[PDB]
Amino acid sequence: SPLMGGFGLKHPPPQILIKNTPVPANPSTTFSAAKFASFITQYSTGQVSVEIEWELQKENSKRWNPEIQYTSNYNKSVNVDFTVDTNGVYSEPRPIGTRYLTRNL
Amino acid sequence: SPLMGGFGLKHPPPQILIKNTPVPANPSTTFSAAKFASFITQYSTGQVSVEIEWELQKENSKRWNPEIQYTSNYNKSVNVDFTVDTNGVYSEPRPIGTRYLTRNL
Repeated sequence: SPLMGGFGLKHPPPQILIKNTPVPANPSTTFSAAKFASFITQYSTGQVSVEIEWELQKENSKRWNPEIQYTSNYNKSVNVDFTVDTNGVYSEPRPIGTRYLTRNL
Repeated sequence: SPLMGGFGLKHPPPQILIKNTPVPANPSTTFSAAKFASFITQYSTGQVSVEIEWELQKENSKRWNPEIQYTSNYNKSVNVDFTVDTNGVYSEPRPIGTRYLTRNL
């Protein structure tokens, strides 16, 4: 298991490597065997999509009393948590773990 | 709708009426046209089972931030809520409603 948490994979999802192809600028009309150092300055943009399918493991508990669950504070506040501000900046207020339900040993 | 809350039914679940059959005590060996007033004092006990099937209506919300949910207090206490005491007496600490999720108008 990875010590920062997560899924240890011998074959992880692969690296996806991307690069702008070099478009050279105006070459000299005489030949030079040196490599090109002058390129057209360019960048690229676009959209990227990732679609992961997850397999769930459902609770099968016979516990009587209710369990501790992650809830939002339903009191008045200036900013709603996990939303944007007045300046349009998204923020995350706290780290949300994943151990809220209970199982016996 | 019933004003104490619930399901208005023109044909509700029917009344289930139960009664111990009168077993008379020792009658006189001469006939008397009066009704019996002396019975063997008896009671009955047993088990009763009710099995209601409910139809659920699942949430289909596109809400981003988390919703208010009924949780148990996960702090230290003398008695766990909705359990028995040291004397074995079950209690309910508070009324639990049913409106915790949200839908738009």
